[PDB]
Amino acid sequence: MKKHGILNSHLAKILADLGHTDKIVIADAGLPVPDGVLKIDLSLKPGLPAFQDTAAVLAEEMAVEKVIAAAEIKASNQENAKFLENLFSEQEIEYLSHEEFKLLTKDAKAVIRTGEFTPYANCILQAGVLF
Amino acid sequence: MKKHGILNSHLAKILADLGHTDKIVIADAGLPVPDGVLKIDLSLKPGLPAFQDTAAVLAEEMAVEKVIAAAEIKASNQENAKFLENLFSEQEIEYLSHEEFKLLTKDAKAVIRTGEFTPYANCILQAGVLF
Amino acid sequence: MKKHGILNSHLAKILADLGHTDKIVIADAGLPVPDGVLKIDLSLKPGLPAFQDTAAVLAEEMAVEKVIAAAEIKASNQENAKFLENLFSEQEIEYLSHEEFKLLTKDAKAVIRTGEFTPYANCILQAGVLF
Amino acid sequence: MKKHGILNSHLAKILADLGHTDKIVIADAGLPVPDGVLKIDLSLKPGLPAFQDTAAVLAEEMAVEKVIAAAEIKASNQENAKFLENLFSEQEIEYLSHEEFKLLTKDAKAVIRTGEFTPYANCILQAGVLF
Amino acid sequence: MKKHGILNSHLAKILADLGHTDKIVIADAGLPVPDGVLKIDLSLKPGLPAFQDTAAVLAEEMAVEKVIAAAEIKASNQENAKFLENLFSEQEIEYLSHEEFKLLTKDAKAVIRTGEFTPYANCILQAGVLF
Amino acid sequence: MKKHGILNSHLAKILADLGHTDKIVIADAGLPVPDGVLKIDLSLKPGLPAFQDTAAVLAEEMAVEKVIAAAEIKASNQENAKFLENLFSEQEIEYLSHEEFKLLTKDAKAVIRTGEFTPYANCILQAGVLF
Amino acid sequence: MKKHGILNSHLAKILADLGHTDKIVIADAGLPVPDGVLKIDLSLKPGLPAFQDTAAVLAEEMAVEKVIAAAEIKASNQENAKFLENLFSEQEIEYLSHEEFKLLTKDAKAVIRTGEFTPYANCILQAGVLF
Amino acid sequence: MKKHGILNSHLAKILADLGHTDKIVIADAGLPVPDGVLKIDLSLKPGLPAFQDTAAVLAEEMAVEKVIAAAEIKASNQENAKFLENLFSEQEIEYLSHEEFKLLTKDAKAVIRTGEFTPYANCILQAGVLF
Amino acid sequence: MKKHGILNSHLAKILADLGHTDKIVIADAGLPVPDGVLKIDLSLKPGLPAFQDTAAVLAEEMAVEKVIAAAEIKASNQENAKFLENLFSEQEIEYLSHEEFKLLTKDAKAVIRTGEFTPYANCILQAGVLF
Amino acid sequence: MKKHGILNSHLAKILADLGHTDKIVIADAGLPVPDGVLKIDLSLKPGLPAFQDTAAVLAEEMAVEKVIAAAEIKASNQENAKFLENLFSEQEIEYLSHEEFKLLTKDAKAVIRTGEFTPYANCILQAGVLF
Ligand SMILES: [Cl-]
Ligand SMILES: [Cl-]
Ligand SMILES: [Cl-]
Ligand SMILES: [Cl-]
Repeated sequence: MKKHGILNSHLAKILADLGHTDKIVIADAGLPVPDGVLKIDLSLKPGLPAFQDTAAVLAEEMAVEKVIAAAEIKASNQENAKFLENLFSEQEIEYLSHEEFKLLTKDAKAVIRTGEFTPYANCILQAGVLF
Repeated sequence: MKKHGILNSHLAKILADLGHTDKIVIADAGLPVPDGVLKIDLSLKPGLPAFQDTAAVLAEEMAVEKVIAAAEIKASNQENAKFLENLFSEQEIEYLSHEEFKLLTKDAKAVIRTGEFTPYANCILQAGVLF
Repeated sequence: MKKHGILNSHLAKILADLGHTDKIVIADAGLPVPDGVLKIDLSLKPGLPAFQDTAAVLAEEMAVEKVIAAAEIKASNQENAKFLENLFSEQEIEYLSHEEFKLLTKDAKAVIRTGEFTPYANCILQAGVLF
Repeated sequence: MKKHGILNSHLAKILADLGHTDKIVIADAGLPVPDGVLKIDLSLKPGLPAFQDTAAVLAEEMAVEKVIAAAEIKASNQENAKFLENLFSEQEIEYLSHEEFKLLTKDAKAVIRTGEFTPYANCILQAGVLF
Repeated sequence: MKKHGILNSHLAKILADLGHTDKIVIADAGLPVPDGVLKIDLSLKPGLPAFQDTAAVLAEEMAVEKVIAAAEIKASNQENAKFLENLFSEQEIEYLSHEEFKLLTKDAKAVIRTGEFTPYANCILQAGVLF
Repeated sequence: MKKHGILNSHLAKILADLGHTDKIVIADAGLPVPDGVLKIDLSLKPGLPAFQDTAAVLAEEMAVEKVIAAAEIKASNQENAKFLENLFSEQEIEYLSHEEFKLLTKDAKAVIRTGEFTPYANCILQAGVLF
Repeated sequence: MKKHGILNSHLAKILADLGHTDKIVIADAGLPVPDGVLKIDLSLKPGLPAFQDTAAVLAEEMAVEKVIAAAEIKASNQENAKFLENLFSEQEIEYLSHEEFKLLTKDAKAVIRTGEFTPYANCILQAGVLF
Repeated sequence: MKKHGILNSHLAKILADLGHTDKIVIADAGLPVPDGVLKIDLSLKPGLPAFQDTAAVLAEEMAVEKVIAAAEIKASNQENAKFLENLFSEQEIEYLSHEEFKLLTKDAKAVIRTGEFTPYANCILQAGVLF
Repeated sequence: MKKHGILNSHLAKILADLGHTDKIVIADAGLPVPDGVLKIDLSLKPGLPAFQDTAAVLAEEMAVEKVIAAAEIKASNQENAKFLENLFSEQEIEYLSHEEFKLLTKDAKAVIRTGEFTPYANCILQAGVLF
Repeated sequence: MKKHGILNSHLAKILADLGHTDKIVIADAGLPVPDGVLKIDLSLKPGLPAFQDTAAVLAEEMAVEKVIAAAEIKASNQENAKFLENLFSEQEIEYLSHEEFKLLTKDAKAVIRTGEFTPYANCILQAGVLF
């Protein structure tokens, strides 16, 4: 067995290829996945896994230099919006319209679908560099 | 969005094709997956999701006429062994040696990998019929 | 066997991947399917299955936020036009020219071909969200 | 549009390649499909389409020299058993154990899944020759 | 064996998918086939099968609402030009320059190659509808 | 255009790879094609192309060192049986049971389907060598 | 074995599909092949096979309507330039800049690589017709 | 970028899928790779990377339960043989004939090729479990 | 075994297809790889193999006519920048901004990832010709 | 361009993957190629390239430890048989019956077809090692 790194085999393969500026998306149960973008669905039932838990695991296994979310999150989902600010304190958090957000996901290397059933619980993590 | 059935998109596709006697495997984080068998990895981190959580969701979305597990589960993993007995109290449960169990996984339509970090936490659910 | 959801295995896989705003098409026996769009043919013979029967099953298994149809349906197929208006009384129904309608089908995730032998008996169902 | 022959596009492609002695299967909603055999699912909901309707259409579009069915059908589904005997009065009808029947399906060119929710409502149609 | 419809297995598969306005091309032995367009070659030797033989079989198995040919056919291949006029006397026949004709073949579902060794012996059959 | 050789593009590709002892099959409209064996269908309608015409074209484009046919051809189809004896005078003509014949076709590089509607009009041409 | 036509199996397949105006390229050992264009490498060692030997064989097996080469060939490779002029006496020979020549290779059906180790020994053969 | 685990993207993907008892091979530059087994070539030039450097990295990123090498390594490559014995002090080390060793490589998930230019510098690492 | 040329099997395949002006990229551990471009990862651990070691092997096995690197390498990675100048003293070295450099990698035949952990340690080698 | 090694890009890729004992076949224009074995056709016309020229290039670019040929070559093709003996005087040359020889080609990594038009002009080169 693999001693270190993220436990999920699908995610490990994606993290392995990340280069500077590559993007991955963490999504709620409703976000549409653009054609041609790999979809890794971890959901089991509503609320499992949760957006926060998934985002937390990724934060410690991936070097993030920038986080992108939809402005709508601050109003429609304040609890998860704070979680992000708190989790990625040192990182730059950029907000956009949910529409612009969806356009950006077309460039993602993958969309990770969680079991999150709350509005606008989605974010794009932009890979940083280790040196 | 799909209104009914299992939430996971990969899993729904597998359940959709199940016919009478088809088998799927729920596995712990260490079970090897035979070549040619589709692997759906739901693991996030050790213990998440758990064998019990996964097995419960599947029992709720699939008609199971028989369950198969390794005999070593009773002696080395009593908690989960009893969980299976209780969950599938109405189905026929059969115990084979772990070696025979693995040979049987070769005929499975898929192996669902959980984040379970306890010994012999694996089972084969054999589909029943709705009429 | 799968306990809940749509019975058709091909359709179940399509519904499983639906995200907010994704579109699917229910079509009569004559509608052309754009290159690159998945085609699921349920027809058996003229009139089986009917547009009405197919649309009814989908409405029950999928969350629809909007329905799109060709204005021409109100002129050459009033029967199905009324059925559509009745079935989706709660949803927003928009009529476009048949030409525009066909253009929009290029973005559908799939076209479901029925055995319906009446003119303009086609519609686009746009997926809603469960939360 | 195609003027003659079976309306279903998937089925037309299968019938087109049929040579003397090739086999196709008409099945109820529960029959398992062997790995490697093409599966065409026409089901819409329980009972639609019915075994009888599907078998009738195929008999009209394909030259059948022999029909194979499981002996169990005469016991648990007399209605469909009679229909079969009547529909193919001119053809040779052989009954085998359901176990043997399933084995023979491994050599079929395709399995056509209907919405039939009654036991052992399955049959193998062996193609004849037109000259 | 298939009882009704066109005898050629490759062709039956193509006709099976035709929807209103879809196009197929019948070509002489020299027409170039655009990249991405399926080529079905029925030629055996020069003149076998002939353009006329092929076009007649297709007219009998497909509903054609419009025919398209190169204007150069009238001047350089009168026999076949008149044949088309007579065969499709009830359909709308449109003449474009051979250069425009070739550009149009890019949107065809397939090109059927005949053994015809006479100039501009090509045409596009545009599928009509059965209701 | 290709100046020399067989006109059919599909057949030319097959002949190009022939080595000493490779086999190709010429078949009537009813012969079943084994799984995994390439099928090139030249049929247009019943009787076109004919078995004799196809066999004749192949004879002049391919070096044949042996012909294999089903014994049944001599009784059930004497006219085509004579054609073969006459066409491949210098070649060795071996006869087998139609059943053994069908088994042998599994090794063929391709099956060429003609529009021949007469019994046992099938043969296997075994490639010879040019030096 | 195949009796007539080019001996090389790869090339035979390419020639077989040629339609009027299709292009193939004969290249020296250094010409870059555009992505998407099939490459058939015949080189064994420097000078084997020569551009002249390869061009001569293709001229005998393919109907050439027009030849295209880079102007630079007249300056740095007069020997092969004269050869080309003489081999294709009856055909039109167009000279373009090497840069434009390379752009046109992107439309070629194939690039045939030779062992030629002399500058600008490349040419495009545009297929003609046999009627 | 990925924070933890092996740095090589290809290897990370291989380790990610490892289950208990799965095997990977570390090989010298001459070991043949069985058909069907994925090959990951890390060699740059003779001696880079060394068998020792590669084996050391894998030992730190993978849970090794058992090591298998060819007996011949003790005779012709004592240096690397001692290395292996010391690196895997706690693991079981089985020596088989080189011929048997090669047969076992057919079951490996991958063969990692190094730049090692010394005889029998090959070994099979059998995955253990983390619980 | 292959007697001459680069030792790495993956790289040998890429060098084998190089034509005049084709490009390959040598990258540090963080450079992102554009979609569609082949990635050959030779890294083992940080600093192994080094940028200099990789570039040196390539310069000896590939005819280079031009080198391209980011301007930023001169100030942020002086050591490697000097190496680059010395190694390719004969060839033309062009410096672009890193952003412009990355756009150019879109056209590369491959990206060779090294274990280099220093910024802007990337370069494009543009193939020359041997005559 | 690649500076060293065999010039042919197809062959370079095959030599790159050779491991100890791997085999490649050099064949005359008539040797049949087993299904599943890669065929690289270098022939241009009868006698070009010749068996001797091809074998000579390979012997210089590949480390050979053993040569295998049909016994029949000694009596039916004396010239090439002598060449074989002289070229591989150091290596072991084993002679089997042609039928046995052909069975061995099943395991070859590739068959290189030459333009040789003389009987039994085939041989298997079994790869050796460089250390
Ligand atoms: Cl479902
Ligand atoms: Cl049909
Ligand atoms: Cl040919
Ligand atoms: Cl990892």
